[PDB]
Amino acid sequence: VKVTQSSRYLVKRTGEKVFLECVQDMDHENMFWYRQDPGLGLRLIYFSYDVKMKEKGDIPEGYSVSREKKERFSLILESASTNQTSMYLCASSSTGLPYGYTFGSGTRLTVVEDLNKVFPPEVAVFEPSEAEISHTQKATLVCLATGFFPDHVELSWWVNGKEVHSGVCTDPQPLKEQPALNDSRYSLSSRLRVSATFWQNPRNHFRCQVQFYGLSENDEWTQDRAKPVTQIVSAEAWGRA
Amino acid sequence: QSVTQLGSHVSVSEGALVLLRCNYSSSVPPYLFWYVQYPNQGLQLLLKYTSAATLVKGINGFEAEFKKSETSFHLTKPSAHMSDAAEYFCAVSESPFGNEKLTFGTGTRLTIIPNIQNPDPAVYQLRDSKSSDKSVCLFTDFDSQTNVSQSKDSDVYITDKCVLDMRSMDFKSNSAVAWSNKSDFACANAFNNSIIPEDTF
Repeated sequence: VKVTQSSRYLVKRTGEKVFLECVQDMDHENMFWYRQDPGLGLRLIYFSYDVKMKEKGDIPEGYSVSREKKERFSLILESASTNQTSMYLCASSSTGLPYGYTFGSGTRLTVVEDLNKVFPPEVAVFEPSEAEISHTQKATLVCLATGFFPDHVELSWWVNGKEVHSGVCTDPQPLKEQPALNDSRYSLSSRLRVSATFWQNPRNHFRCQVQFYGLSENDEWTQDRAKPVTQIVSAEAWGRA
Repeated sequence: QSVTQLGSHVSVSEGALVLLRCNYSSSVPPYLFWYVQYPNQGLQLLLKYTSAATLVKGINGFEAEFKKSETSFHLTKPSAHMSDAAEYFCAVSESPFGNEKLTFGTGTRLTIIPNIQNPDPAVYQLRDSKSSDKSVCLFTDFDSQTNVSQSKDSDVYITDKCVLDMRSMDFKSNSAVAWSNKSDFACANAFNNSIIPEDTF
């Protein structure tokens, strides 16, 4: 019981034809391609009730679709533009089974007019203020990610090489470094807080890990900068005396 | 055949009542479902029903009454929990198992406000001593009453508040980050707005 989409994030350029895949291990008749946008909820683009079949959704425009084998359904963007930047959600279901939909986990497609605009984040950790430690006996490390495009990052802390989900919080959204500029770069922050004792134990390793999703190996450029591919950019810190 | 969710953003206090509106139209007998979406990209079934009853319990302590009189299926939970913070979606189908196409509403983002008990707001200045030039400000430990304003200086960047939970210590704290590349700037004056006389430095 998995619905699996070919990719989790993708970057593409304006005018370009674009292909997305979805696969399902349940022998399901039905497959559905939706997109998701802020304030618009979910909106059905296209659907298929059998192999080789398709019907148009509530918003089929600029989209073509293809069902070829019973296990996979493809979405095709006729020609990318910014108003097709979205979260793309596949789902399948069976007409007989009583289980409703199973959703996959989505792919975020951002489209841009100019491919030299995409950059990976640089990542820093800042050490607790001794003032905080003195006043509160806790210790808040800050993690900072800057100079990234598009808005495609996943930031995670690891204490002693083991991911933590406690004493953490990260900006629900990023912010614009240069808010006038149509294609401005982004910044995101996170916070990891621990007891001052833990921070004052130089056995303990704290690592900020950012995961960035940029260009694929296929895409091309010859700008002097490193190809801004998918990659994990971290930063580190050691406990203190 | 159609759904709407009045109110796209709901913010409520920890332990306060959650209500998330849904109302529907259908030429044909309707069947409804609620989904919830987290940072974990895909939607998941929160609740549904067969017509075996009218008040329906869902997962994560939620509930919804199918009032056909009112054409509604509002979602409720008596007492909000921090992990209820998520996005929620009401859907309608012609199939009683939701097999054949669902129509989704516009969604309602749900934001829970933490209850800070013994606040003591402070502004701290951090660095990574071997980050060249660069250092950051941390405004933290403020009541939920407090809000952080946007910046008024090209080089001054300021984030919104964000809550963390050290579950080991039954301890929550709000926090907001600020920084600038302008060397003629300190933490002392970065946050100017909705800021209290009782601040440590």
